[PDB]
Amino acid sequence: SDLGKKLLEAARAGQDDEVRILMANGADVNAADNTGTTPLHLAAYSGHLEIVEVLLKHGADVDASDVFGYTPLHLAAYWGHLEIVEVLLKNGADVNAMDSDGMTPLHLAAKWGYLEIVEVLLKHGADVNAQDKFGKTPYDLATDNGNQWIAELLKRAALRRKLLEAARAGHRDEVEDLIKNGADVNAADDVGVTPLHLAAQRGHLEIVEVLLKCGADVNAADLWGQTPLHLAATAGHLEIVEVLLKNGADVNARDNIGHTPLHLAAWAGHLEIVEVLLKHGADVNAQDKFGKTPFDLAIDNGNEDIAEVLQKA
Amino acid sequence: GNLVIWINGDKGYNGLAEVGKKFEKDTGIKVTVEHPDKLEEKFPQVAATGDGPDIIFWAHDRFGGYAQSGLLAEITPDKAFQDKLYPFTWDAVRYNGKLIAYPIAVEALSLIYNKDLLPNPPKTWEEIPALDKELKAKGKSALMFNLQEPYFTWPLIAADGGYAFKYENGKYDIKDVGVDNAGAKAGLTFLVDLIKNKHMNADTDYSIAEAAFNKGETAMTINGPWAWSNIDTSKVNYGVTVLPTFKGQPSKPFVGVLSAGINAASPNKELAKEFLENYLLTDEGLEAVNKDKPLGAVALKSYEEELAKDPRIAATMENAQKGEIMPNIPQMSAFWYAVRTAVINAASGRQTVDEALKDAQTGSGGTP
Amino acid sequence: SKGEELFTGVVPILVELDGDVNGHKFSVSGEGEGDATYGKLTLKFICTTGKLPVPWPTLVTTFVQCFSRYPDHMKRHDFFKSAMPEGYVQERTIFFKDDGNYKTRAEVKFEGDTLVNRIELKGIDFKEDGNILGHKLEYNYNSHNVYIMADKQKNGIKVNFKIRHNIEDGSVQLADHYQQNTPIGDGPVLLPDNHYLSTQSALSKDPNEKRDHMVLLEFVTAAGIT
Repeated sequence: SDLGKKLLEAARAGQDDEVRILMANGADVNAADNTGTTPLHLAAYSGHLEIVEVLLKHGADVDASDVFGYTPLHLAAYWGHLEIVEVLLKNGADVNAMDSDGMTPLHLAAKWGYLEIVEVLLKHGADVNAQDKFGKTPYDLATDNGNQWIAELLKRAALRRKLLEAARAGHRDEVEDLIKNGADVNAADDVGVTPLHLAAQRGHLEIVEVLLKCGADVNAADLWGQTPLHLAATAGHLEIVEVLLKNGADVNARDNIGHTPLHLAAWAGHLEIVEVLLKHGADVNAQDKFGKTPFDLAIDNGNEDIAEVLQKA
Repeated sequence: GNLVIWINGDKGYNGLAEVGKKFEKDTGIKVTVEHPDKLEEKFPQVAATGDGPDIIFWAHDRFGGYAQSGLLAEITPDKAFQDKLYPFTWDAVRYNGKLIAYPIAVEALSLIYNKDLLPNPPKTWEEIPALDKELKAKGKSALMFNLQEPYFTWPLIAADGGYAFKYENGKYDIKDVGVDNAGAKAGLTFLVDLIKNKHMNADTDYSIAEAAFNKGETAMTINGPWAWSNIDTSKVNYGVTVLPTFKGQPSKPFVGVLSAGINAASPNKELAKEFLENYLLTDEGLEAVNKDKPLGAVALKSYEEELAKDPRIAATMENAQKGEIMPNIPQMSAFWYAVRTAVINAASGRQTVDEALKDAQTGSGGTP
Repeated sequence: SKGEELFTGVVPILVELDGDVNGHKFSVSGEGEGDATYGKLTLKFICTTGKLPVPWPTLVTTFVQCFSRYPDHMKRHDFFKSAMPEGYVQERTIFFKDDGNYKTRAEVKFEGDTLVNRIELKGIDFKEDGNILGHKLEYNYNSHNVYIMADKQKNGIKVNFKIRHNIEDGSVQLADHYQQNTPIGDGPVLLPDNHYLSTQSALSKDPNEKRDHMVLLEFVTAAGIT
């Protein structure tokens, strides 16, 4: 239609004021021309930030695919418009959308080497393992196009995400394999979680053993001060508690609240762990940020068989 | 004793008459220089078994049809004269291993760029995407050329190994077609990317490409020697250089060689052979017709080197030597239709590249 | 008693809030996971609109009491988990001592496998020299008792508690939380006898985060019945 063409033209031109008048007129936000291009596509490739904000407020299909399969995120990531990428993803943009050739927005950013864009794409869960039509991952495009650093960074981001998913699931053979291929055992996600954190919490004994021998920091602290020993106490994995303690796990390590692994073991109700913790020198007198001993937590939860052993002091 | 010659109006017929009138002064045989419309489609029927012009001027792509019927006389120049012209020019007039005509001028697309916006043009096709953002920063595009017709896009597709019909010793293998090989795919894929990447627009045609570069809106374009008169009217400080290289290979644009064929039913053929050989194909002879209407790049070297002073002409010659001759066989008519639909669909996303090319390979009577 | 079988293990948590305080429009997004078996919340919050006009601690309450640990003998009094997956509405009117007051509505419900807490907020009558707009609150949190009671009229629960917001000078700002929850589902919910919840919270900062954010570890348990 005519009004359709007006909005597409106004988007390419970047006339912020002209769009608002066009939106008040009820102009279809998802109107597409012959090529399937929408006003949101053009504003992204053009680089107009203010228009994208308004178009999304009016319910523009952020995952609209043109005849080639490109989406607004393809162009914004391709043309290096970081502000556009950041806002597009915030509004639910498909971070792993693929065009007719199987190329994700990460493939494009790796070709041109926009580091700052690749980081935000990875942070939002970009499939670095995604394969294009030509059997090339974004890491492959980073190397052929000469961006070797982003290739390394892409390689790293692949292994950590693969490694953490290997520990969480509980595949021993795979964890051993990835470390052979340069997987960083001390790799931590946005959450500060390491493969050891998940191997302990999830209860996979053999995986915990492997990671530790590869230099896994047993006292690794996530953003809440938690340690694999804290997680092993809450979950109640006795063998894991002993293993961590034998490899130098700080038995009086404190999370942000001040809980030791002893507080937590008394919280969930895992007696056998309380004994091992004390056997390895757990300060029974230690209090949390609110002055609560592991004893006070035991009586509050109504598991006095714990308090009885803590009454021993 | 008469000489009737035909030549299109847009070509230099006034200067040709000066050479013809000078020929009348030495042989006493009249030389009529006439420019009638529809001279190409009317020749094969009027003169097959009737009176027709003794000499004809037109692109070689048509002599393939005339030679199929045998309406043009076989010409045989001595080795001394064959060496005056560029070697590759005879291949345009070569049919079934035989020579049909005298090549006069050569035309082939060349890279035309705006020196003001871009003093140093790109030498490789891979440089445009990066350059496009740098120019798009100032509101101007890098490259813009006709995409509807395959004749304008072909040099990039054929750069890496694409070919219409294999040319071997003056004969095309009609069964073998080369619009499906990796070279055409590798090339066209890059073309589609530029459109997919918003570097160009699928709807781009001849007019807006000319208007865009003529108005200074874009910094580069691809066109033949015919658009020069319109650019200099636009007063754009334009230049001409070799087409950029893709995959290390040079772009292969189709070459059109304006040739001069002799009618089979002519009462004076030996004396007519002398006119073309000794009077038209000389510095003074070609200069006369060149003053009327320019011929661009010429087949005769001694006058090309004099025209090589102009880099715009010498540039066209550089592409011609690297480009591919346009086949004169009639099967090209199906080649254009089949290839035109491929670029249009792949450019508009209506069909994938591989699907578009394979449909064109068969459409041109080829086997994948 | 279905609805509680959903909290048996770790459940991801998404939190989106869009609020207004004295015209200082703002929006914030938090993510994480929570384990109701231990009343444990492992969350991180990020302000998407840039800077927060109000201090992070003031919104801790507003930012999923269903994860609160319920002893096996109080499962009859777990109004939150009994309302799932349908969810429950949460309305608060927080009174800041000698300052303005927030007024919140939020729908804590399951959207897919994850739990979400969509929140609306409006704060009014806050002094520019006040402890809120002045960012005079410390970046820390105390332990409190959340007293739950039943409201036979609304088919839901009523909750009232005061919260101590530490001040840098050493004083304290109190925030009277007058809360009212009602179920969204038109089915059976177990309205509990009067009891309370015990909360422990600690606030931290991600060193590798440039945006205005808040990291929060929270432990909650229910008590008051044998």
